[PDB]
Amino acid sequence: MKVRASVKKLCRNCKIVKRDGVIRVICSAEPKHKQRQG
Amino acid sequence: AEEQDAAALKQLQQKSYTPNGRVVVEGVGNLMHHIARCCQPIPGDEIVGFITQGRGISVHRADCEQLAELRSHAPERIVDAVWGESYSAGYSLVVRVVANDRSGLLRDITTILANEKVNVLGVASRSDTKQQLATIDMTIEIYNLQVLGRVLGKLNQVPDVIDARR
Amino acid sequence: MFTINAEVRKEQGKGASRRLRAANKFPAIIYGGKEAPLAIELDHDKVMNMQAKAEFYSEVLTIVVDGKEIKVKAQDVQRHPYKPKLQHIDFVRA
Amino acid sequence: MALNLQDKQAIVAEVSEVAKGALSAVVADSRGVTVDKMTELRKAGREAGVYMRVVRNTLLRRAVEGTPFECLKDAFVGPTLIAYSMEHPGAAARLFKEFAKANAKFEVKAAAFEGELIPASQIDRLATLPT
Amino acid sequence: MLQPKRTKFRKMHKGRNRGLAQGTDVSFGSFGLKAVGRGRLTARQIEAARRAMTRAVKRQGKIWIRVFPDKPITEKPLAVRMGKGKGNVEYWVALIQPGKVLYEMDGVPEELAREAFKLAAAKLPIKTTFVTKTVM
Amino acid sequence: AKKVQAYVKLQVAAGMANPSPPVGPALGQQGVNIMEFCKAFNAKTDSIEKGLPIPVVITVYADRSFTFVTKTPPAAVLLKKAAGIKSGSGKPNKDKVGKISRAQLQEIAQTKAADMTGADIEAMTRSIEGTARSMGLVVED
RNA sequence: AGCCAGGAUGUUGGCUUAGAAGCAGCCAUCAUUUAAAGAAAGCGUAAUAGCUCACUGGUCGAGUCGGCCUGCGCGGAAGAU
Ligand SMILES: [Mg+2]
Ligand SMILES: [Mg+2]
Ligand SMILES: [Mg+2]
Ligand SMILES: [Zn+2]
Ligand SMILES: [Zn+2]
Repeated sequence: MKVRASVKKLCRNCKIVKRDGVIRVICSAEPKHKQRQG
Repeated sequence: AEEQDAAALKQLQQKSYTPNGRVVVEGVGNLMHHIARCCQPIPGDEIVGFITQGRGISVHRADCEQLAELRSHAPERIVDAVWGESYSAGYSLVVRVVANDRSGLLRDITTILANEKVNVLGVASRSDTKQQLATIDMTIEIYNLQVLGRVLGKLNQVPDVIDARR
Repeated sequence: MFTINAEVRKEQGKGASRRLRAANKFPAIIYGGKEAPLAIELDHDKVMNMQAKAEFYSEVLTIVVDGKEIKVKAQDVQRHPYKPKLQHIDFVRA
Repeated sequence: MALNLQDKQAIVAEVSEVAKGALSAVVADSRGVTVDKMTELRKAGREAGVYMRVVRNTLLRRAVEGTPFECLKDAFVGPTLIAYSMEHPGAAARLFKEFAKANAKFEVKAAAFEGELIPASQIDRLATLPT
Repeated sequence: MLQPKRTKFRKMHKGRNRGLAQGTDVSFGSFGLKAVGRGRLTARQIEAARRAMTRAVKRQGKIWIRVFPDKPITEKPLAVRMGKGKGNVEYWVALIQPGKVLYEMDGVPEELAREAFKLAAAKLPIKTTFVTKTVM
Repeated sequence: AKKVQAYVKLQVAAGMANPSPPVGPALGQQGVNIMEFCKAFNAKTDSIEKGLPIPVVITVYADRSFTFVTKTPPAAVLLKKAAGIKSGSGKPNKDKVGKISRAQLQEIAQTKAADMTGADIEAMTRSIEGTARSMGLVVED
């Protein structure tokens, strides 16, 4: 889990999603890519 | 800093280094000649020799601008020819290498130039103020066109080098 | 080619202009030839849309105002400094 | 895909083709190949040239839209994957059974070779043709 | 770094940065990086931006740097009290109003240019928006 | 006719029997032996000409040997002895290296017509021309 | 948008390289059979191969796509009795 001010779709398989009012990149293709806003 | 040091060392080395079948003009070998610096033919796509008043003949490489001018002025001094038997040494390649100047690019370039079997006769060097573009002309000596090509390729391979030509 | 709908301004001045801008309009003016200058408002968005093309700038445009199809070329435009907007337009009659 | 005009043009072309012809057949490459594309197309080429379009575009409002103009019975073929093959030279040519043959010799399926229209026929392996 | 080669005066007053820019249009190039945000671009920042954008483009197509850091900003050293005259010029700045086109760019695709200007924008301390060479 | 089992076009000049440096591991990657590409390979090669690369289908079945049918050599190697110059691309538009006429190209085309997947010969000819252009030879129409 | 197929031929375009076969890169970047298929967008190989994509036809039956405009909001946002 990266936790950034800036979360971004790092590939096409990266998907932005808001959970508990928290922007999160979640990616099936690469688990490095998964992020959080914090 | 290390890179800079390396570059300096390379330069020093170059300096230290610095410190007749060749061209058969028109079916008669052993003619007093020399390669012109306007464009320096090796195994080039044909050559032409301007019969000078002093210092014999100046070989120009065929389809040169200076040579064309000379022809226009007076055609009778010019003589078309073959590139002889290929002189054992076959010297004279100036290679202009344009590159983006970071802290340790020139050094890298120098390093790459070394190791390869090339006699570095001179290295002209400057950083252009139009951007931060390091530009360098290596007066080098080598035995074939293929070899030159290989060298060029190698130079290119160092990714900071933008373009490398004569 | 381009039919622009214009209305004559009852109030001219800085404040008036500002107000117009706020209400999604903007002041323009027509001039040229023997006729007097005619200061109008223009509905902004439409004008903006029109002026995305160079056709608009080149060609003669029809400003309709009080039932008069005035044939004018756009002469000079004041764009807003840091926003995709139009402060004001000048129109020369062709 | 391009708007209105191109499609219309295509339709017109199709209609024209239909007008200059008679016998036809169907094919559905649900799991075909571009190698198997170059059997039917190749055959067509051999026969004459480019004219014979496979025109795979069997929409309810595209190829079926042009059907009211010439030969109304083809509207029922519309649904599912289909490619209409119109024939020009020779009245009732050999191209009807060709498809069937292809299907037989490795092409998964061929729209159940139901055929098109000469006596308003249906799924029949008609060997009787001019030869 | 961009800096005046010679000057009348070494030290300049703070002044103020109220108003909008004059250099508002994309004069030279095709695309422009227009400062929406008011502020002051230091020379260094500008240089960085240039590097970003040139790099981005890969030296394909020409770039302009419309703003020039012509105003010397002074500072006092640490553990220095308030009197003792005005401090020395540490760096040079360009006062940017809203509207100032900062960089222009041509000889590239639009998208590429935009990308370049994103990078450039990151470098800069002021909010910047993409603009185009408008007819008239 | 089955789909992709292990068929690939990969060999140098047909005259060069048993190519170990160029192909080597590639031709004997699967259970097919190195001995198959010399005796059987040069059987069909002697019927036409040597010194030209010609492709062939290598559908490797489980039962030792494989079925094969040779096709046609490329215009690439053809445009050297027939064309003239043996070089090509690098600087095509900046300066013309070589050039061929249309008639010659056309002539070249119809000999390959067995392998080509074309309806009309004209089409084939134009394809050939295009290829030539790509290679770096401006056609003299 | 899901779902089902194809995504070929000249061709391993040439060249340049040690090799380069859409894919170290460099340069042309065409035509063909075409419903459509880039001398190839990404992965992938020592290079081939292989796997996705663009593009295509069905399948399905209503809107969908992405700017730029501003309104309010979210994160960015950790301290001491
Ligand atoms: Mg939780
Ligand atoms: Mg006031
Ligand atoms: Mg907040
Ligand atoms: Zn990802
Ligand atoms: Zn010369």
